[PDB]
Amino acid sequence: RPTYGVGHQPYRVVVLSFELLHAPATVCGPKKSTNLVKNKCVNFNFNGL
Amino acid sequence: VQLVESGGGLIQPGGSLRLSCAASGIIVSRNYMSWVRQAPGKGLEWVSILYAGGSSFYAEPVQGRFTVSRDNSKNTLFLEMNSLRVEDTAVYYCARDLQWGIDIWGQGAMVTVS
Amino acid sequence: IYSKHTPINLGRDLPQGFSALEPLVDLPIGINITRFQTLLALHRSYLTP
Amino acid sequence: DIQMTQTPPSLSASVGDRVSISCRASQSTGSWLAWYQQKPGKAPKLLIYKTSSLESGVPSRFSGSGSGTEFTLTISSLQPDDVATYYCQHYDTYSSTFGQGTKVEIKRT
Repeated sequence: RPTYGVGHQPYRVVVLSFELLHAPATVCGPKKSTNLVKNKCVNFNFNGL
Repeated sequence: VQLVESGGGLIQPGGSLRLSCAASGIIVSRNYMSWVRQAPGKGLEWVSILYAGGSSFYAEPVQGRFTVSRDNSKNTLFLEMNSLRVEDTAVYYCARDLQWGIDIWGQGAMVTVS
Repeated sequence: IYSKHTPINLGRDLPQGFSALEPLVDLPIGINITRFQTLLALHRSYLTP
Repeated sequence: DIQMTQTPPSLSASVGDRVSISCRASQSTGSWLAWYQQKPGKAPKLLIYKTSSLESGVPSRFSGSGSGTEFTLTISSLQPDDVATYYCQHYDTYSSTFGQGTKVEIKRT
């Protein structure tokens, strides 16, 4: 029922479980990229390059 | 938390009762509550449990007869005994059930069916 | 597992020449195999019984 | 069904003495047994649950142990707060089964 106390109100619980083994990380989260400011002596790193 | 029960008295066989028990110090819609009767000269018998979600779980003998409920606004557990039997006489206690079990015991209401 | 396809002229068997083989999906499993076999399809004309 | 038996039904011991009481189930319950203390005219108080966990508030002198079929409560030293009846309850989400009760009294001449 939608008339519960906070202790028993329906809570959506998602257990995001991360896993490592002798395999490459087929799932990553590298969603942090700079922009492309060009033609200056700078530090570039093209995805590990 | 104090559980204060009322309605303890005499009732004819086959009659209807509504035992009450106010819970003080906690919100009834946030904890498990239970009805447990102790007959004179016997151990305890947990007869029913109402969850904080309104999910009523009755024992098979009391399934279809007794109605466990809670008034969150009044914060009071109620038990609607229906189709009473001779064996339904006992000191009936409202109680608070938890992960660990029954921690808060009501003072109890006597119930005599004869 | 890599890939290739040559538009080379038809002949009799593996001809001369060279062409390097490029990846398709780098499967991150690599479990050992003892026996290797080819899946063949029974060619038909879509009208035979 | 599942029936638990308590021994001794008639025990007279003195304050400071141990009170060794035994409650045995006919078959294995594993760990779902609880020790309670009830006085006449009073409701039982849960002394120990899971047969090895000291219930919060009950004196540590009570040492409940056991599994499966057999269980034993040991009052290391009796005290007047321990002069009461003792019950063992098989734990079940439903009605379950309770012990017959071991009434412990003050021994005297």
